[PDB]
Amino acid sequence: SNSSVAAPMAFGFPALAAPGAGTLGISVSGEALSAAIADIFAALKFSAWGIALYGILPSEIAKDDPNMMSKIVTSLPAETVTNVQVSTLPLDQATVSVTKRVTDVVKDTRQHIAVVAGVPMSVPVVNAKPTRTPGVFHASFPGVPSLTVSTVKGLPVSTTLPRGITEDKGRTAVPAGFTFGGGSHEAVIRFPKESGQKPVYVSVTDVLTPAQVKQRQDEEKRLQQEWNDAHP
Repeated sequence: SNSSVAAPMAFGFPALAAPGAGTLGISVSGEALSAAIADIFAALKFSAWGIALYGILPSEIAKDDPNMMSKIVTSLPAETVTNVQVSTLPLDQATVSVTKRVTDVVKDTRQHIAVVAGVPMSVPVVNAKPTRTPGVFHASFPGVPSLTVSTVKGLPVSTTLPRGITEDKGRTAVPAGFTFGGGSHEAVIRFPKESGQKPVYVSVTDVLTPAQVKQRQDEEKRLQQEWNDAHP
């Protein structure tokens, strides 16, 4: 009974979106990344480090999503995550190098959305295709079979966090660990040249249940111990 497309969030602020017949629908406006978010990102300066941005409380998310169908979606202007001119990459290239990613991390037996950087990394790059509805483009990328993006430039944007997602305080970077991104799927989405729309980076994260978080936390601990023990 929700609409087919979510209202637009300011870039860097997450929305909860659920699929309608397998398709997630999101929207983006045309305001720049807020200085606040840009500053947390600038603080991230041979292993990846990350700064937690939002905490996830699955039991709180369940109050508005009892069947746990919603994903956490965060979007950024693509220039925020890469300096590559993506429109000029070869037609057959599936990925693009990035300087940072917004993806999930598990620490202290809790899931968070963090910005991570520090080592060479890429994400899939795909083309959004035009549809029969003005301003709505359709994309498909690894882990997200169907996503529509509505380019609603001019509309106001929201920074209000939905129940179950909280703002993490602090800008201190911590090692990213071993399983970062385990619950996320990201891509840089390119729009038709005729549209005039600049590419957008989208990160879609699964809301992990307490059982899933514990499993990942246990995996993180084990991989860390193995790494520790395998040093000279």
